[PDB]
Amino acid sequence: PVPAIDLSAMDTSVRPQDDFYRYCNGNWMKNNPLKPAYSRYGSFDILHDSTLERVHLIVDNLAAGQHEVGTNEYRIATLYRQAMDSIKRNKDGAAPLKEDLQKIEAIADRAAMVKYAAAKDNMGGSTFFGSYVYADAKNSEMNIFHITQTGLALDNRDYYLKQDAKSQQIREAYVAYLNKIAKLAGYDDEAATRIAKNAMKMETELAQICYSKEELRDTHRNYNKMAVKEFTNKYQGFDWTTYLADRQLTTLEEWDVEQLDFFKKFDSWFAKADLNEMRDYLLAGTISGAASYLSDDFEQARFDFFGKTLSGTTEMHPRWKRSVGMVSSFLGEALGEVYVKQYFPPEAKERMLKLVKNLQTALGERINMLTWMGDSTKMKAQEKLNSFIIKIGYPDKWKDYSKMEIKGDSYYADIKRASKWMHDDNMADLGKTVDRERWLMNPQDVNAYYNPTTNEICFPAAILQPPFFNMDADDAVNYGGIGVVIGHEMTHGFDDQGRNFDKDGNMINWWTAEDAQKFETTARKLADQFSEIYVADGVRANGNMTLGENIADQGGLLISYLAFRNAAKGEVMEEIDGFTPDQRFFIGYARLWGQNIRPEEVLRLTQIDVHSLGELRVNQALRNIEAFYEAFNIQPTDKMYLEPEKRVVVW
Ligand SMILES: CC(C)C[C@H](NP(=O)(O)O[C@@H]1O[C@@H](C)[C@H](O)[C@@H](O)[C@H]1O)C(=O)N[C@@H](Cc1c[nH]c2ccccc12)C(=O)O
Ligand SMILES: [Zn+2]
Repeated sequence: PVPAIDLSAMDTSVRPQDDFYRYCNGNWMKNNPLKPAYSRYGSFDILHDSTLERVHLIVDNLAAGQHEVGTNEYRIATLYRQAMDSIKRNKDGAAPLKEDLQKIEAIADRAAMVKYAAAKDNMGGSTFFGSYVYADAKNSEMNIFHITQTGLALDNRDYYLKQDAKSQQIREAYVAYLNKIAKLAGYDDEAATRIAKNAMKMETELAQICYSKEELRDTHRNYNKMAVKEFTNKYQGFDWTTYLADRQLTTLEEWDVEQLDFFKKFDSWFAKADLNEMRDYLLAGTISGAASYLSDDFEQARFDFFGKTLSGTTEMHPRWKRSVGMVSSFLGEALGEVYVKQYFPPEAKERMLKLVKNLQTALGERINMLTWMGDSTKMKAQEKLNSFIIKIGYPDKWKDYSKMEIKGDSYYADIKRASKWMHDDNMADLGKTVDRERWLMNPQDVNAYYNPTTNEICFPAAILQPPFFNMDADDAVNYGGIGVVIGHEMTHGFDDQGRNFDKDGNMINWWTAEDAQKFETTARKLADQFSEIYVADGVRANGNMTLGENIADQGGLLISYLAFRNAAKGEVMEEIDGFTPDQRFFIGYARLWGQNIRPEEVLRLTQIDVHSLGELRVNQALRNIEAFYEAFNIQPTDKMYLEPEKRVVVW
């Protein structure tokens, strides 16, 4: 019988009323200092790592055997062995990159830049901006074409623009990274520094006209469907008509310009930008995008910046972990099929479905018991909740990889073939009915998700294991673990983004203005509540960026606690390990989040992660949960206590 709670993780010298996070995790945290390759390590990573070890065996077994060309076993074995083949990768050096760089150097003028972007984007690139095919937000049954602002290497545009000393140091390390890899690619000292500085200048200019991370979360702002000619007739600084023609999209009548104001400013930036500076931007981007796929010196330069500088790590993960991760990103469902055959019991799928339906019923009750919302919006909320698509364990049909060509000539060349396959597979959806059954994660992912355009909640097999889902545990702990996860994904249907989408996945208003304003006032109170909290000295939590996840955590806690009480109706509350079932619910929840984390990684996740830090998902989120105050008799002098007027309950 797998224990329901690791009691040894707990630090019972801490009062649960003062620091519940360390009460439930503080001895695990003392006994598990971070290893050099980890920027953060906690319960999710434990389960991730043990799942990865299972996948490691699957992949190593395939790599040891013989397979026919054109099977998935051949594709997996060949990608993985090439990634693992440090002798060949180090022998080849930068040679696999040579022709790609020559193609960029040959771009003769601005017109040729446009055609180059179309050619690389036809391979899956994002030369100056992103583009993708997926459901129309306002017609979720039809696939349309979307364009999005420049993907930035540092992710948050603020890294490029903030004027303080620590931000300048990060920028200088990024430029040193580009200089290092340009030298490794064969440029002399002068050209490598020129390329690094020009690339950073171009990327900083693009970051300036990008939307902020918080602004990218605004649903209505980032949808702008229109006739193509309406935009391309007016904004001709970038020759969209030639670009679209070379992407074979001349007959495309409409598109979704997601960051419309970025593309209006991009019109002038592209028309006026120095050609040599743009070429250097393209060179640095191509080298950086190849740096995980060549010789050790490239991969270590990349680690020096993205690992050591940005995250505080001092070692790379072992090569097999990077290699399994790469294979899983291109052939993940082929691996997922083997994984579930070997490790996923059917009893888990059926027990999980009963659990999800119990949570759905509890959420129906929470919505019925709201009093801040009028009856008419409440009825639309129930309609949405009753139409969740539930996906558990694995997809009912597996992805067909048969057109993916893997040759084994070089790691980088096959990476490009795998990416081309994924790109062609995406473009093939254009103008076709949306496949609503598709999984956006693999069975072996230790995670779960909500998707607004299908109104689906999805629970991969790998997350249905202890400490989330433990078929031997008492109910209280399973509700505190996977039950809160389920309710968290459900609440995403009703957070500041998902509330905009209806039961069919369409971005259609189902709110009265008055109820929406009330939601927005209450949500802003939860945002400001978290932004009062310090994640490090002088650094506030970003309550705005994490607002959707904090709403979902709170919803998961309230829904799952209600479902747990429902399930306990007609039973007497037996203590276990000296804890009431109510206390075991909260301890089981807090045990999901115990982690150690490097100071650098605290700063990085505050800039890029919409999820709060694990410590705040326990110590801050629970301060709004009245049932938690009761379970541990929290008084006004306890450090966990929040004054009632400052508490906020959204749903
Ligand atoms: C309630 C929770 C158990 C499930 C929940 N999944 P959820 O956010 O809905 O699913 C997806 O997660 C990421 C892939 C995306 O960035 C999100 O926008 C969302 O779509 C979550 O917190 N996922 C975390 C889990 C996680 C990943 N790495 C971790 C390291 C430590 C602790 C937790 C984690 C995450 O994706 O961040
Ligand atoms: Zn979430």
